[PDB]
Amino acid sequence: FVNQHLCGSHLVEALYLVCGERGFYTPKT
Amino acid sequence: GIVEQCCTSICSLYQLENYCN
Repeated sequence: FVNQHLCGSHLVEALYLVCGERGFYTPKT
Repeated sequence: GIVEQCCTSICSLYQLENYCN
């Protein structure tokens, strides 16, 4: 996989796209 | 929590699946 972990911008982009532009982009740690 | 969780527990598919929000 790309397995480089995901934070802020990447994290949100990442799931958004796969299953996130359903709730996503405001991830409070 | 959950976000740092993705930022450190290799955040991939399964993550997304169990994260979908």
